[PDB]
Amino acid sequence: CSSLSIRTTDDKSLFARTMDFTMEPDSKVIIVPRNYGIRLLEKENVVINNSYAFVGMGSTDITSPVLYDGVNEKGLMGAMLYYATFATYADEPKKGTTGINPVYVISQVLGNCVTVDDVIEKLTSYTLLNEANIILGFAPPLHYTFTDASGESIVIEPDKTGITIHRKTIGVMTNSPGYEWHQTNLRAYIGVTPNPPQDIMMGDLDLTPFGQGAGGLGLPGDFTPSARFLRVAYWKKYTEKAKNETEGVTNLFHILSSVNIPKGVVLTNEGKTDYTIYTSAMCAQSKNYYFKLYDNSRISAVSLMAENLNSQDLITFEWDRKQDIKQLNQVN
Amino acid sequence: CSSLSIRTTDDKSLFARTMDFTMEPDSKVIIVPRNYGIRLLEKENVVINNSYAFVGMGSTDITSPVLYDGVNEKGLMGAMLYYATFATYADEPKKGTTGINPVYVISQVLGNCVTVDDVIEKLTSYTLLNEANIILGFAPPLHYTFTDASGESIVIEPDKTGITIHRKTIGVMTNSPGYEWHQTNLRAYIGVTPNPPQDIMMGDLDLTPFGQGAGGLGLPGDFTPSARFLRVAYWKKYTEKAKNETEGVTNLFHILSSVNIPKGVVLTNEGKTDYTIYTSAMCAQSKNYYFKLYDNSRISAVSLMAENLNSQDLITFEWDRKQDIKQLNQVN
Amino acid sequence: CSSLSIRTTDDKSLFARTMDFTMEPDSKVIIVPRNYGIRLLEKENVVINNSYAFVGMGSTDITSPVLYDGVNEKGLMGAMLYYATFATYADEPKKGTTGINPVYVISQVLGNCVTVDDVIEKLTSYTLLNEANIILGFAPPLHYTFTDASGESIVIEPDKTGITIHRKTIGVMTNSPGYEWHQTNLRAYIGVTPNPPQDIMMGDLDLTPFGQGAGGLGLPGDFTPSARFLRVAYWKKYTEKAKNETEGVTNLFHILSSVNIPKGVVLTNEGKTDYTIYTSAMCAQSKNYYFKLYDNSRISAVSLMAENLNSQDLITFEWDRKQDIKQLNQVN
Amino acid sequence: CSSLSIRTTDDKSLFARTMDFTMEPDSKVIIVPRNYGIRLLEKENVVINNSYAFVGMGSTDITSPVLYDGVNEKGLMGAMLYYATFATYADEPKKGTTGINPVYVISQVLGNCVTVDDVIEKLTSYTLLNEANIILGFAPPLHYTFTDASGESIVIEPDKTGITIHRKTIGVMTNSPGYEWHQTNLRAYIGVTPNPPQDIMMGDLDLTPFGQGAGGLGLPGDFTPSARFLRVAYWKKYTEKAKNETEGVTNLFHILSSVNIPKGVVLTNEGKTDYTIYTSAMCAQSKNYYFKLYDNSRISAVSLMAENLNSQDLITFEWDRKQDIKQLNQVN
Repeated sequence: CSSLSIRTTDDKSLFARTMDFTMEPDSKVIIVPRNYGIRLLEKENVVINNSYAFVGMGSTDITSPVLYDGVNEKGLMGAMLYYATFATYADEPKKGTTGINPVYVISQVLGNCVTVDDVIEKLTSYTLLNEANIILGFAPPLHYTFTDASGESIVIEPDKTGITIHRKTIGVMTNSPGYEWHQTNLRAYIGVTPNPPQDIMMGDLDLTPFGQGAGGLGLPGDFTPSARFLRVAYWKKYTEKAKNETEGVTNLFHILSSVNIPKGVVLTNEGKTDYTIYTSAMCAQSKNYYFKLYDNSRISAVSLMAENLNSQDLITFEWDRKQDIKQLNQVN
Repeated sequence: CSSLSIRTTDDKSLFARTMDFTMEPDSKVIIVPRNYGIRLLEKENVVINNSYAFVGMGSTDITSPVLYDGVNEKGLMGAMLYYATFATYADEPKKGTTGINPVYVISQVLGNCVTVDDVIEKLTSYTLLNEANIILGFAPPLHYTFTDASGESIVIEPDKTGITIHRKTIGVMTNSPGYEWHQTNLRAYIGVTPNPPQDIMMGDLDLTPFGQGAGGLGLPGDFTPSARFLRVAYWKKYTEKAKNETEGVTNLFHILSSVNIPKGVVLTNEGKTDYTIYTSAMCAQSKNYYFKLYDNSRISAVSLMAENLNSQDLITFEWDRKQDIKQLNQVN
Repeated sequence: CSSLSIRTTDDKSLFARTMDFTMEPDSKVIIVPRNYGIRLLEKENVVINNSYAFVGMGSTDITSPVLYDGVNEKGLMGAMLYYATFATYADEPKKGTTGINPVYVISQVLGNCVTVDDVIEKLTSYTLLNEANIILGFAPPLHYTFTDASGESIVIEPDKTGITIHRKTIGVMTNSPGYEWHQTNLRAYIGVTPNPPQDIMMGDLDLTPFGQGAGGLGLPGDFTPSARFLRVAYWKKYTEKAKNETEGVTNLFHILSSVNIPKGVVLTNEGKTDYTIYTSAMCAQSKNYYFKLYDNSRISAVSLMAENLNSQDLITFEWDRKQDIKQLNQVN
Repeated sequence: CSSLSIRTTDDKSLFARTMDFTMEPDSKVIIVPRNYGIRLLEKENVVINNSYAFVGMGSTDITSPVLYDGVNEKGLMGAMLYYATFATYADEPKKGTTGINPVYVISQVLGNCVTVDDVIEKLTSYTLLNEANIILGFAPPLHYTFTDASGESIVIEPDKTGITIHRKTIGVMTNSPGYEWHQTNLRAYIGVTPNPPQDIMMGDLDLTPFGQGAGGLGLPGDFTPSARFLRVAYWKKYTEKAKNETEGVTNLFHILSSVNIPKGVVLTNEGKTDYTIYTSAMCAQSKNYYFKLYDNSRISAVSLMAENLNSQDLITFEWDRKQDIKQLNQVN
């Protein structure tokens, strides 16, 4: 998975992510209403009451709705992404803290926080535990990112020595390794720019580029997390600034198209295909949720505020998994 | 520009291209009917009457429609891509050849040829002339690619020494340098694969990948013509086979997404942005023309056979430069 | 700079390093004898009594003999390499410690310790000071590395958090950034091997590598600290094992030939050229010290055990800076 | 194998090469005197009288001496390098020409030619043939390079379509593919320079290089024919100009250290180690022949003009394959 957040020229904040995985667990956009209540653990029945409503992609087939990403009624946006070989969860809660399943952190944070400071507060009172789940069969190695309505972004990583928190980040996150490693890794590639190198001479040979794009020499094109991070990071820097929210979604999807994995190009050791199942964006100010699927290139939008936020039911919207082609003339 | 041709399990031939440029000329999807008549040169008041009807993206700013790509009523597909520093044209035609403006090649070929052999046979009796056009002010350096209903692709490059013909290519083409150069360059990247490398040990240290995608280490991520040829070539080899026409349109666009350029990340040395204006796809068997725009991610389709192929005028369809978002709710 | 330890088949531990710099400080191979006495600070006359004698490369033109690297009578070797932008020093000594000019660390350590555990313990009671020197005009940002005769290497880093020590490393060290970052960076390159990739097909094309060596696709070839690290680490792993001390030295120099910088290929921001001034090697069990210059590819050896270790004078050998070519038949 | 020529400030022409192979056949430096007689075919008994005397590395196992590289008394210098999967030979001589074994091309040219234009004329009356030889069992795939005293370089390549000659090349050559593929490949790596990239900001982050040598970002480090060509071509352009012959030799061996292959790091698909057996250098004006070996870092020189060039027998020098270490203190 890959993600970033941009800030538009009309002071809107947006967050976007791609979901790469080897299977498609039953998913849909979930609107969770105020006061529905999210569990902390699958084996413990304590349920926290959520103050805020929120919208995002998630699963509704374990006790509480698990969200993969989403936006608040207060503008907090967040996502949980893979963090293989680095995520380490405790076996029993730390003293004075309550246990929490890694899969419920986005739901809980989105339901009760407004700010990145608040997120820092809340996770400080919990202990990510090694509790499994029936949708996967185990507690997945995760790391999380949040961006409030102001634009500030944080990265929370469950490291071996504990919860590591990164503040005022560049607003880019993919998978392992840790955030500090990738941020340092940026320094190796500051030569990657949009501008062409100067033509040089070898003897009497005048050497010139083949076309355009030669300033990018050095950028890796593979789909590892390190290469995905650099491409999102450098294309975030140099892509034109969005002037409004719809441009923001457009530009964000254009940036994530460089890290979009077609089916068949990346296989795991188990021989399974890891591909970009869906791509989504969200705007803090408007609280609109946008998504496109591997099979459908047309963007769909759901508005949080338009629903009844005191509903007693989860409001869900189904994936339209057909290429939504516009026929200009009665096409076969 | 990036382009490739794919074959479905359905026995369908599809061709797709990205249009990368620094300016957007007024372009539309044009249906030119039979016996419409296409010029050879802008200076000569002579038109050649065309036997076949065809659909594609082009311009109507000069005397005859200039098509950038398209499909004819017999299933021949083709496109003109940039070939900077290599395209070489003449001032006067070679004896026994007629002169042709480089910008009219697709229009003339689509209107009168059925097969890749006809293309080769017909281009042989012309000399690409140095005639400028009102739209850009000079004769663009171009190379051409064609794919017929059998799925055979050729490449035509107006080189220094003359027109070079490449029969039976791998169905991939970008920009300079010559096709043969790119085909040889493929051999250096043979180890770019979907599968992950085996873990290795260094002393007492276990070295394992950071996540997935490690098999592709070595592939370039810049937007030079040579890097883009590689990404389209290798992702074409490893993307799952398309089962039918619509899945083929979808896979083509996924492959081409890795060579999609966002506004700003590539600049000419005069500071102009070179981005992907549109992405198009065509099917030889159904004669459907599909496209999506920089600003609109939803695919639009035009059917060539639904129109009156004997019509006396051009049938044109205009661009919808607005993100065609589906509201699942009342979204703002 | 670049360094690496290695272990022979005859149970020997050798160490080697390169010295890359923009200028040549008057240097020679200084032997320092038992109880000679080394300062700690330049603006402070306290001298500690070395109990051991050691050889290495160094300068003499400040109060005590500053050693760049070297071995001793107990088999301890180590080197000081650059660490730009990370190296942080204190202004006054941590209460319980004593100030030491960064440049005297090897001298001090080399004269008094026998093991990597000893070196930690010794360093434990010190506080690297910001005391400049007359040779450069400031205190160089540095990081240190030691290998004992057992074969264990350790990296010592004056980090902003404070001294960071890495025990049992892979025996590779280069410049910035920290040791952990480079060690993590190695996991992204595990596919870089000696073996060739399998041939593949694209359509009808058979694609074979051009010649040998296609297994290393992905390894960078630039002279940055990150790339030199990988090249040395991977080449250290796959280079055949040394059967003896002199086969060890030869192998060490073959590995460092991939990180050897000719004059002029690397320029600093000021305009100075950064090249490999010299390349040294050492054996812990024989205490032999080998080296070659940028202008002399012949290796010169110097034994510590032939010299009178109890002298009260610095036994120094000078550089033969002329290409030592062996004529087989007599001319110029 | 990697090769290059260089001009000094002294007005001298030097040529150097690495010999990369999987076995070391019995090899020695050989002087072949005037009028000695060299065969064309190993099976046919026509010998050609050589007008000139020449030195170089080679073998005496088959009938005439076979030279891998060398310099003649008129300053012509040259070498035969591997051209796997491209070199195509004939079974029968084209009419009007004589058949010549591919392994005798250096000896025949050095013995009878002065100028690069002479070489071209000579070669026009021969037809390279598919005759094997006893040391290998088959005719090795090969391509050739020559530089005369004036410093003009040429590349000769026996391609499927006929003998391809390249005039006034950049004076760099390795293995496959063909010279024009490599020359065009240079244009993709034009941004590889000695200078560092400008620092950048990513939001609040100040992004800066780790150390030096960041301007080389994008240059490969593997030992394939194409990467070796890039490093030699680019390090040749930026390395300081050689002032005299001794600098020339030193400079040539520094450049070739970036393409020097330690044993074990490159394996063939048959498990054989491919490494750099010897590195040689030559000067057209002085006619000195210099070389170093895998196991011997010291340069040995042989002077052609210090011998009786009218001698009736070959004059040969054996490799001293012992590390020639200069003991400075009666070391062990």
